[PDB]
Amino acid sequence: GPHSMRYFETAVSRPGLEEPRYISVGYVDNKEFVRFDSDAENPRYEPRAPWMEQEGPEYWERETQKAKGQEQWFRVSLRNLLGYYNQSAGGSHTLQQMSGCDLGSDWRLLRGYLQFAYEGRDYIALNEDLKTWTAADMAAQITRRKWEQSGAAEHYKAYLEGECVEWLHRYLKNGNATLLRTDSPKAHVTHHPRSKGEVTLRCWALGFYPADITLTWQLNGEELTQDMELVETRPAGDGTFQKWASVVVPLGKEQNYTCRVYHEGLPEPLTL
Amino acid sequence: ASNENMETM
Amino acid sequence: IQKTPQIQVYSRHPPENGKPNILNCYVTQFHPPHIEIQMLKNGKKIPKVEMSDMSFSKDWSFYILAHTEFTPTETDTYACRVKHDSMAEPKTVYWDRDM
Repeated sequence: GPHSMRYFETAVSRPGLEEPRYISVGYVDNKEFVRFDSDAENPRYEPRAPWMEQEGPEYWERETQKAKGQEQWFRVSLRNLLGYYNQSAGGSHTLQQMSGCDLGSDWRLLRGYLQFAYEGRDYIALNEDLKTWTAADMAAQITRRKWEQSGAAEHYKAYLEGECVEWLHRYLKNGNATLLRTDSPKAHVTHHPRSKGEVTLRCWALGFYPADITLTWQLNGEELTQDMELVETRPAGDGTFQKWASVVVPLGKEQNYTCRVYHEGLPEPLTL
Repeated sequence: ASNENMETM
Repeated sequence: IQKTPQIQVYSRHPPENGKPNILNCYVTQFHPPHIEIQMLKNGKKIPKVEMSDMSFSKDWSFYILAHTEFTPTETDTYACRVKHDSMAEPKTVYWDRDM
């Protein structure tokens, strides 16, 4: 099974406090596993999985050592960006970064990521090649020239090709405590009518993992895409996801109306 | 394991 | 600059009167990150609510899951009052067992 590891960073300024809010948040495959928040009483990285509780102190502070560094880096960078855009001091800013890696079925790397986004918009980001950057807007070029100079990308690449991989592998190997499991969909149709011509059919799907699912209504085999109420794949609060899809129907036709269901963790598409 | 940023923006 | 939130109210398990459950309130697509979430029942504030992440996604928009234990009924109204800066007035979506 393919895997990923993600760090979701976010600094945030609001006025009247010269000291922003920093928050890192880790994720293995689609599941959180660590977390830091500068605005805590004791700002320290924490386990968020059960399998993570299995680390012991040197790890727990090798990371909090880093978080305090990045905290300083974000404070600094947020101010720099202020200048590149001519924003005066006085409002709410946001800087986010996302970094991680991906590995195929065969445990090997497939892709690295390192990308930033200022104010919600892409700012600068690292290429599939790990050697060169893509700057999004003019101001983003300052940083680019600046960073080509200081060889910042090698470091990144190193973290991505090495310490990311080597470390994920071991997350995987303590990881079965949820990671390598595939919770299959649990699908059934609702109803709820009234009105002539109305019946409103509802194909649900529940308890699956990962969130990738495609429910499809069909008349014989021609995909009933018309007024298909599709809901956004939502989380259950447990490690699984939900979803449904409605289609409107002339009451009493329900026979040859049929939503198929699709998922990695299934034997074959669930016809309903 | 976290990454650590070098050069600022 | 500000993105407007997409709210969803639902239950972890398919509701059933008298049976324990947990009420979900999934907020999405917003920006900036500050947001305020209130879970409600019969127009009154559910006291203990437990918020998730402060995470985001590929399009850089944030998301949050709030939840509370609740015993579903035909007798009450359950709601989620969201309050982001991208809206003059709070929003309130209602729990509807059918969806």
